Parts: sequence; C-alpha cells; structure tokens
Amino acid sequence: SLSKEKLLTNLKLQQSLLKGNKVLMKVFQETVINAGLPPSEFWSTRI
Amino acid sequence: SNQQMLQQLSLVMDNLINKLDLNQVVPNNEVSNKINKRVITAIKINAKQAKHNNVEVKSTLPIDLLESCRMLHTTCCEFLKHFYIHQKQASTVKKLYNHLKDCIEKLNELFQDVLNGDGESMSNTCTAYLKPVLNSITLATHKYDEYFNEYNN
Amino acid sequence: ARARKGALVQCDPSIKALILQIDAKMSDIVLEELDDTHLLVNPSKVEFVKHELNRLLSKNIYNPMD
Amino acid sequence: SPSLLTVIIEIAPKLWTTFDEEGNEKGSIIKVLEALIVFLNAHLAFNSANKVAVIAAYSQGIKYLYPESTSALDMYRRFRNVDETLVEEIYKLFELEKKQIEQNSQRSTLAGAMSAGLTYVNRISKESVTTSLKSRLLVLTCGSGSSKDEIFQYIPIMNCIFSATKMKCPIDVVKIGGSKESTFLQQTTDATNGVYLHVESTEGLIQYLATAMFIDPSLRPIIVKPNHGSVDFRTSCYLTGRVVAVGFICSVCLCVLSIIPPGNKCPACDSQFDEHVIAKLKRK
Amino acid sequence: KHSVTQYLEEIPQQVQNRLYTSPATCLAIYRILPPLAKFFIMAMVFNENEVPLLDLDKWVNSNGKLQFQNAIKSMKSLHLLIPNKSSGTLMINLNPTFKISLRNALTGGEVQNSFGVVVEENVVSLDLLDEYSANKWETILHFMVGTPLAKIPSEKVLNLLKHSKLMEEVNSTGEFKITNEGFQFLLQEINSQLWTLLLQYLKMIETSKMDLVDVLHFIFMLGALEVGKAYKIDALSETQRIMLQDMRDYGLVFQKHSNDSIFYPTKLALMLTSDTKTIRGLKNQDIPDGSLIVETNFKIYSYSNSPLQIAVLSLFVHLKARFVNMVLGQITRESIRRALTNGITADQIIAYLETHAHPQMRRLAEEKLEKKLELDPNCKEPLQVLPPTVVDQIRLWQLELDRVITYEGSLYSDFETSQEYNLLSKYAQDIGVLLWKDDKKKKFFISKEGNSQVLDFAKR
Amino acid sequence: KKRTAKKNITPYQRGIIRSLILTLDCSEAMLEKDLRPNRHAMIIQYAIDFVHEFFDQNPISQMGIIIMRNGLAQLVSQVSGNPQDHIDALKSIRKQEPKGNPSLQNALEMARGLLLPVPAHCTREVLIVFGSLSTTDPGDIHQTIDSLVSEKIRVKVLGLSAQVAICKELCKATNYGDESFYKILLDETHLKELFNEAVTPLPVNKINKGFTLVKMGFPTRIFEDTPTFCSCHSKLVYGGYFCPNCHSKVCSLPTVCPCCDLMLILSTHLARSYHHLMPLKTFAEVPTTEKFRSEDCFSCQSRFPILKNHKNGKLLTSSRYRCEDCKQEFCVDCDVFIHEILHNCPGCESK
Ligand SMILES: [Zn+2]
Ligand SMILES: [Zn+2]
Ligand SMILES: [Zn+2]
Ligand SMILES: [Zn+2]
Repeated sequence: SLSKEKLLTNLKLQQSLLKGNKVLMKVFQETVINAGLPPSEFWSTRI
Repeated sequence: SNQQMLQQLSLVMDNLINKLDLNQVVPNNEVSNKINKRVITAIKINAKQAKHNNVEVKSTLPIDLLESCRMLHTTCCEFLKHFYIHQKQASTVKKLYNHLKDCIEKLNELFQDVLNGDGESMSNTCTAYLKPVLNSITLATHKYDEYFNEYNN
Repeated sequence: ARARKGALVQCDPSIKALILQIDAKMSDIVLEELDDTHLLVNPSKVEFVKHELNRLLSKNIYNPMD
Repeated sequence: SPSLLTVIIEIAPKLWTTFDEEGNEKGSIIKVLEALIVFLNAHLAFNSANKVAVIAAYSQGIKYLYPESTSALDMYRRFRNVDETLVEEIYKLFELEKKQIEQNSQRSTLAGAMSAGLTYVNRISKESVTTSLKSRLLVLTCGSGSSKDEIFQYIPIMNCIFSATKMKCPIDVVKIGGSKESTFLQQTTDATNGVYLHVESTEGLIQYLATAMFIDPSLRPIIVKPNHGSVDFRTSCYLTGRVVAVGFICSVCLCVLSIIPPGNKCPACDSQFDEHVIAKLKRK
Repeated sequence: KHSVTQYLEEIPQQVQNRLYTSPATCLAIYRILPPLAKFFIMAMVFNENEVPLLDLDKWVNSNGKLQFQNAIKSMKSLHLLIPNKSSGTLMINLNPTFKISLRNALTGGEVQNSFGVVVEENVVSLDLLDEYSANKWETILHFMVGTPLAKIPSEKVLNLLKHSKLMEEVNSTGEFKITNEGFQFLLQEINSQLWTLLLQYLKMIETSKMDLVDVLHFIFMLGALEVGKAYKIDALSETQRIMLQDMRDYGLVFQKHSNDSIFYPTKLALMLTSDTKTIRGLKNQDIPDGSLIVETNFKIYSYSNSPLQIAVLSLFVHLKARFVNMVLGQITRESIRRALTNGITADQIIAYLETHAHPQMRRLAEEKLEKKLELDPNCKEPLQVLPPTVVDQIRLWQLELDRVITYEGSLYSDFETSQEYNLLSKYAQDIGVLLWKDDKKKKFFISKEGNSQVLDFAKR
Repeated sequence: KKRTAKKNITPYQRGIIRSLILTLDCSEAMLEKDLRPNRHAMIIQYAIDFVHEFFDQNPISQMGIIIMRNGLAQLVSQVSGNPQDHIDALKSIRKQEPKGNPSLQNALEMARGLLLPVPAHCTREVLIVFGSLSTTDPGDIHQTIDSLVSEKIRVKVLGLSAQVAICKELCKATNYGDESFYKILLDETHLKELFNEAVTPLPVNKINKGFTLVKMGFPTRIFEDTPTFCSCHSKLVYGGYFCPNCHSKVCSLPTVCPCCDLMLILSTHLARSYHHLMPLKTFAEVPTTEKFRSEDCFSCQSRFPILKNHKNGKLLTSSRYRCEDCKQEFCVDCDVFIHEILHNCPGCESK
C-alpha cells in the first residue's frame, strides 16, 4: 500500500501535505521556488 | 616501599595517631597565609570560569532571513551527507556538490552584504549565529574535495 | 536613598474623606494625602483613629440587626 | 535542613606508605585523619544536629567507624563522643594489620565502600520518613601508584552513580596523591552533581575541606568548585586499551571495541558476527 | 514576637563583646543568625585576615540577594563584625573577641563557662522530675491564663507578669486575664511563651545586681546542654546563682531538691532554642493527646484532650457541658467574636491551628496536605492543604468588625524623569513589588527591593 | 510462607534496544466506574508513570502513543526518543474524553505501519492496554495477525477485568507461541506492577536471530554560553553537544544526530543495559533455626534478626534473607533495596 516510489509519485498527496504545514510548504518552496531542489529527493527525505 | 616499608610507614602513622597528636588546632588552619591565598586564587579562578555560563538578536527581519538561510543550507547538506556516504548515483552527488558550493558562495555574499549594511556588531552577531553551520558545510566541501581527489588521483 | 516612611492608607475616596474628617477632629495626624486613593499618616495615632471610627459607627448605625 | 554526611575514607597502608613515599615522609595520614575529624565536627555543628557516618577500606575488607555497631553487647561533648569513638575504632583497625593483611593486595575495596555507604543512606532515610534527610556522602582517597587506572571496579562505581542520582545524593570526592585524574571518580562527581578536588599531599586540607566540601548539603545555588573539564570520552577499547572516540560496540556483549574488530567473537562475549555485517562495516 | 535577636542587637557594642567573651554564648548566638550569615561567619572565622566585600557579593548569585542584605544588616546591627573603610574599600572582619571565642569553642578552647558542666551519677530520670517541671509549667500557665484554682505561687513570677503586664488581668484585684499580652501568651505555643517570659524576667530583673554578662552566660549555659553535675554547686556566679534559683522556680531550671547540688538540666532550657518536639501523678502518655476539632463544617470534634489546652480552645469558643472525650463547643463567628472582644486578631490562631490541635488533626492535615505542592504545577487546584474556606470565614468576621486598610513600605521620590519611573515600574511588575505607582506624582509607598536592585545596578 | 520467583532461566539474552509503541484505549467502555476516577483517568496517570519509567530503564529506545477513539487509531505522538513529548501528549489527552468503540484492528494496522522504519537490530513491540470487551474491525483480523508475525513484531496486552479470546490468540500468536504475555489484572496495585514488569526488556527463549554491530558515537559537552546556537531545533541554546563525526551541535539528548544520522549516547545508558543483562541470583531466605550467623545486617546495620525462643514468635521465621554467592546475611529491607534499585550486591562486590 505504501512504497518509497509510491509516496515519491503521490504528487497530489505530496501537495496536500504541502498544504498540511506552513513550515513544510515554506521550506519546500524555498528549496524549489528558489531554483533549488527537485521535489523527488525532498520527499525522499520526508517519506 | 611495598610490603616491608609499606607496613613500616603504616605502623609509623598508626603510632603517630596513637601518639596522642591529632591536634586539630594544629590542623593546618591554613598554615602559610600564602598557601591559603594561592588556594583561594585557584578557586576564584575556577568559580569565574564556570560562572561564565550564563544559562536576543538585533535585526528581527534579518534574523529570520538568516534562519531561513540556515534551514536551507542544513537540508542541502543533509542531502549531501546522505549521498556522499550513499553508492553509485555519483552524478546526483555531483549535482548536490555543485549546488552546495553555490550555496556556500551565496552565504559568503550574504555575509558580505550583512557586513556592508548592518555594519560590524550586527554582522558579528550574524557571523556568530552562522559559525557552526558555516563550519560544517565548509568541512563537508573540503571532505568532498578530498574524496574527489582520492578517486581521481 | 530617599524613603519617606509612615502609615500608608489606601481605600475608597469616600472613606478617605471620612478618615480625613476624623483625623482633623483628632488634630490632623495624617502626614500626607498622596491622592484620592492613598494617604500617608503617622502610625502613632491610627489606632485611636480606628477606635473613634468604631465609636462613631456604633453611634450612628447601632446595628439593629432586626 | 539536616544532612547525613557519610565520609568514606580509604586507608591502604600500601597507599599510606606511598604517601610517605610521595614527596618526603614528612607526615603520615595522621594529618588527614586530624583534618577529617575537624571537618566532621564542623559539619556536626553547622546544622540542627544532623547525624554523620564514616566507613573505611583497609587491605582486606571494610568496616564501619562512627555508627559503632553493637560492641559492648569536650565541646558540646557530642563532638567528644564522636571523635573519641572514631579514633578508638581506627586504632583498633590499625591493630588489624599484619602480613596476611599484606597478602590480599589484589583488589581495592573502594567500590564496596561506596556501595555500602549508599545502602546506609537508604536505611537512614527510610527509617526517618519524618524530617526527610537531605543526605550526601563524601570520598577521601590516598592516591597511590603501582596502578595507573585499576578498572576491575569500573562497573560498580557507575552503579553507585546511578543509585546516587535516583536517591538524589550528591557525592563529593577528594583525591590525595599523584597528578593522575581519577577518571571514574571524576565522572562520578561530575555526573552525580558533586565536586572533585585533587589536592597535593601534605597541605592541611582543613581549608580545602571546609571551603569546597561543605557546600552540597541542601543549598545548590552556589557554583561548585570542580577542576578543569570533565571530558566524557569514555572507556578505552576493551581489546585495545586506547581511549575511543568513534566507538564500535558489539551487541548484547556491550563491550566497546576499537576500530580493530577481530572479525568474530568480540573478545568479551563469544558472539561470532555476520561476516556480511563485517564487510558492511568495512565498506568505508 | 519581640524577636529576642532584636533585643540582642539592642544592647551596645562593648557589652556585646563582654558577652562574646563567653564562648558558649558565641555558639548559641551563632545558632540564631540567618543561614547566609552563618555560612559567611564560618568562612571568616579561620583565615586570619580581613576580606573585601566584593568577594562576599560575588559569592552570591541572582534570585537570592535579598538574604545577602538580611545577613549583612543583621550582623552589622548586632555589630559582630567591624566594617572597615580602610582604603575606601570594605575590610570586613568579626569582633575579634567573637572570632577567638568561637574558634576556641570549635577546637577545645578555654571556655570554662561552657565547660561548667559536671559529669556524675545523673540519677535524674527521663520522667523523673521532668513530669514535675511540666507540671510547674502547666501550673504557671493556668494561673496566668486563670484556672478555676490557680496554685501559682511564683510571687516573683506573679510580680513579673503584673509589672511586665503579661496578661490583661486586674492584678490589683488579682485578675490574671488575657490582654493583648495575654492573647499573645495564648498564641506563642512553647518557644514564644518561654521567650516572652524570659524577656519579661529580663526587663523586670534589670535594676540592681544584674551582671547582664553573667545573666546571659547562665541562660545560655542552661540552653546549651546538660551541665548536670556541680552546676548549681560550682558553675554559677553569686548573682548567677540567684538567677539560677529564680529560673528553677520559674520551671526553666529542673534543679533537684536539697537546695544545694549540681545543675538540674530540665528539658525546658533545651526547648528554649531547639525549636523541635514540644511534648514534656505518674501517668501521662500522649504523642497526640491534644484532641482538637476543626474541619470544613466549622465544628469542634474532640476525642483527645488536655484541660489547659481545651481551655485555650474555649478562649474562642463556647463551653456548655464537658463530655468524656469531647467538650460541648462549636466554633462560629460568635465564638471568635469572644476573642474579638479581647481584640484578639485572627492571625496567630491561623498558624496555631495549623500547628496546635494537630495531635488530633494529624490525619486531617495530612489529607488536606496531600503533598499538593509538587502536584501544584501539574494539578493547578490545591487540595485544601491549608483550608482557605475557614480562612475566608475568619477574614469575613475580622472584616465585619474592622473596616480599615493599611500598607507597608515608604514614600519614594526623586524620580526625575518619566523613563526611570516607567522602567522601575515595569521591573517591579516583573518582580511584583509595586503596591501602587503613578508617574504624575513620581511617588509610591512600597518595599525597597526595586530601589535596591536599581542602585546596585547603577553603582556596580 | 514465601512468594518468590524460583529461578530466572533466560539470564542470557534480552532485547536491549527497543521500539515499544504503547497504545491506550479511549473508548466509551473506559468510562465505567470500577477504578477510582474511572478506568480512563487512572489508566492515563499510570501511563505517564510508565512512560517515565520505561524511558529511564531503556534510555536508548523510542516510543509512540496511540489511542483508539470512535473506532479509529489516531496517532498522538510520533515514534520518538524524547520522553517529554510523549508526556505532554498524554497530558493533553487526559483532559479529553473517550467515545466510540475500540477498533483493535485499526490500531494494530497503524502500528505495523508505524514500526517499518525501525532497523533490524532494534526490536519492535506493542503494548495494548485493552479495556473493553469487543472490537470493531473494518477487515479480517487474522490477516493482520499473520502479517504481524511475518514482520517479527512481539505484542503484549493488558486486558481489564475479563479475558477476550481474540486477544489471547494475538499474544499467543506473535510471541513465538509461548503464551505468557496476555496477563490481565485484578487490582490497581496489580496494575502498577503490570506496567512495571512491562518496563523491562522481554525474553522468552529467543530463536537464533541476526545479531548486528551498530555504529554510534559519543558527544562532548560544549563550553560557550552566549554563543547559544542549535542544529536540532534551530534555536539559541546556551550550550550542548557535538557529534564526533557530523560535528554539529545537538540539544541535550541520547538522540540520533540530525546531520549525519548516527546514534548518540554517553555511556550511562549502556550501564543501565548492563544492569539488565546479567542480574543476581535471587537472595535466599536463611533457615530459621539452622542459620547461627551474625546478628546484624551486613550492607546496613539492622537489629532485626530474631528473638530467641518465643513460643510462636521465634517459631515464625528468622529475618536473615541471605544472598548465595557472597553468602552474607542481609535484612529484608536491604535485600528488597538491592534487588530493586541497585544491583551490585554489597558483599558479592567485596572479596
Ligand atoms: Zn536543538
Ligand atoms: Zn552528526
Ligand atoms: Zn540491612
Ligand atoms: Zn552476595
């Protein structure tokens, strides 16, 4: 039911979690919107 | 000396005790006022040093900005120190390293701008707040450079 | 070091006025009247102030307790 | 707030001779004994008549001194009784000395001393439920040579530490001897919120004592007087003997081993390891 | 409480040193000082050299400086020390007589006074004459309070009570009733009572043949420890011997019969300083005999009893019919209004109940206690450890009879700018010391803690 | 008349590392009136006590808390190694009141999901404080139990005043068959000791499993005070520790380094472990008339030995409960204290 690649590709789930925490969405965007990290590995930490 | 002289000295002391003595008046008190003073010196020195342990930044907006920078660099280094340990995704490590070097230069420019604008005391406080993370990322960069040289040479 | 000692009294302004009346009746022992809610007095005569206050309240109210 | 200061003075006639050997023989333990008596009296006076206790550690066992187990069956004069009784007992103990006493030099019963003293503290606290006793013990050791660091007592010392912390009993230690920081004792005082004092030999401690060994009863707003840093870079490798920093600790054995794994059967518990796990470790 | 320590510092410095000549007196007064001063004195006693004050400041840290001032002010007031503006600095050192006497006492000094005791066949039994001393104390307590029959023959004691105005009783008519002094006597349980009596004997016995140094020597030698042998025979001044006989009459000396022997060390002198257990024809067993009654229903339930104790209880509650274990009594606003007629404040009685009548309220105070102090931060509601309901009812009766509000402190000024006044007010609100303030007048009447901390910050 | 354990017969192995996931029970059943406030309040209080105790004795493990309300398992504390978080979580819960029916199945599945990250050398566990007499499952249960035992996840449950067949099956199933772990209570004190015995690691007779060396390093305290700076919570903290390898500050803990992710400990945790591994032989109670030993204590000095011929009093017993290997006496208080708090046997230390 839960797999590393599954959570990796669960884009809608990931964006929902982005909505989950202001701190989360903030750090994510500044790791992304700042021309930083592809979301894939960013979640690969946060699985 | 052991055994013989051991028992000898032991008996000597035993006697001395039994030899009335134990003049608690003669119990040092402090004897040499100088020795006393020296002891006090040692102790006040240690009290001072351990007291130095007082168990508040200026620019709240720059403080928060620096905090964001720290969080950013922290997670970036997090990903490297994951990858640089673990291992065949070498190109991913390369991208991470290039990004980390970019981040290091970015923070260097950040410090430059802080020194320019906030002056020195505020810049000093910022440098103090960022010293540990800065050292860690610099060490990570150096370690990667060493490993890359080792692999190449 | 400035510290002006005395019997500080604080109450409602009406009781303050009554206390000032009584105190004037007993030769004005109140050292100072800090404001409408505070009074500075000498503690020497505050006890007889309370005594005469009790006397006059007993005279007036008399506690019918009906 | 009464306090139960339970000194623990160890007296090795071997170490006593070492003290005579150290520097000159310009005075035996007699200095220490007298200073201890005076300090004990001082504490006995300071508070509202709070008891004390003293234990020793001679070459072939330990034995109480002050509380004076049933034997028959000046100045406030209770000072008098305490001190004269202690000295009578200690002279009796010194009679307990001979070659057979010289024989069992293998061990050093300090750990037994600390453990028993802690048991005593528990006894007294438990019996005296009313007026809870903010107790705390002490340690006096004549630092001798011939053993840079005896370790066969390492564990019981730490068990003493944990008992102390649970019982909330600071334990202060005074080592008199060579410039060898008694590492286990150092960690003991530091962890259990104590104070360490590595005096030189012949000075009349009484000042050192009454200064830095009298602030632990029930105060603790006051900066302790401990020496330089108390690094917790703990035990050297069981196999090697060199102090470890990035340890390598096996398993259910728990022994700390160096960067040199023997490859199998960690040399304190017979437990062969997964050679796959060995290679995983070797992947560096 | 007259706080005999205050009387101690009252006496001039030279006679203070006169007293300090007696090492045992030095020790006994060492017992009394606040712990901070105790520790500082014990530090200074040995290093034979004055010490700058800066060290004694830096010895203490934050949130505990209040005691520093307490100690220094006390010690200076009784002048045990000598502050020394030697180089414009502060070269503290004790009254050297004090230092030497104390040091002698710690290591076998020449205090023949403190060593006045004699060791011999102490045939005194624990109950032996201890019951007699307790009976004498009870008899004098009853006679002063006024019992149905007052066998108190202490003609000197009666004169002390009357001239001292011990109790609001008509001694001219022979009355021994409770006045404000009588109320306090009803209040101070043991140490308070003994202390008030000793002070009264001091004030009355102050005219001729005093030898105050010998007086305090005898008093403290009594309180120190059991002198026993040769005390009354040998270890006493002439006027010292007279004072000893008088005290033995007053109970405070348990001297044996035969009118000539060693000192009879009754437990009472121990009780003078101990601040400890209070329990004293040939029968009397009670660690909790006193069976008082005090719950949330404001009633008097008594099983355990003591006739003088229950009479004390009746001093603020009605009596109708004495029962076997009980006495007919119910505590109401009228019951305490009885003592309010004597003007007795509902203050001493608070701690009295918290302490006395507990021999029957042990379990009551335990269930109210519940150890609800460590549990207080977690469970924010107290388990009626000290009953607040009863306190509120008592305050209500007190308020019903009073109607006046007063505040302690001193008026303050020289708040030149609004900034200093506002910052001090904010700091006081942080520390909760400002009773009231106003920037318009730049004045207020509160405790000196804010000024003390600001002055210390400014100067050092 | 004695109540003693005869002998310990697994003094060779325990699970020293742990990851225990306590799951409470907050459901309508827990609101009956059998325990003084209720079931629920007393339960949570003892749960707090157990949290403190367990994180003391096993100071290297983690823990997570799970409730069962309205047939749902709502995680109330992530699996974490800091006792204070869990303590606070329980504080919060205790002011909230139960509802719905206990969905044992959901809680089980949530746990099994939760303990996946726990590595092989670490050991898993669950502790169901089951209070009700029913469940309400949205799926097959034996499916879950089979998945569990497939994932090597021992489970111990503490039922309230009854025995439920499925729970008995559950405990018997995961714990390698050997049924001893479904202990249910009959008194509050029994409950206290229940949690207490839940604190210790858990042996039965371990199958020969993989035993693995684990990398970890110890920190060194820091010195400066004003330089307050933290790398595990990103605050200013007046001084902490240094990872020997990651080399970044970490607020006080036995936690895992938040930079290079290796376990951090001092040693005293390892000392606690040592205490649990190899305990003492249970002290023997000396024969009443056959002792003829010293009339005192040994570790302490108590005067509670005998009375010497007193009809029934001396006929009772001789308080001389004496340990074996050192063969020295010890009064009852001393023996209780040794075997409870400090495990260095006094005499057996000295020889
Ligand atoms: Zn942190
Ligand atoms: Zn690290
Ligand atoms: Zn014992
Ligand atoms: Zn043993």
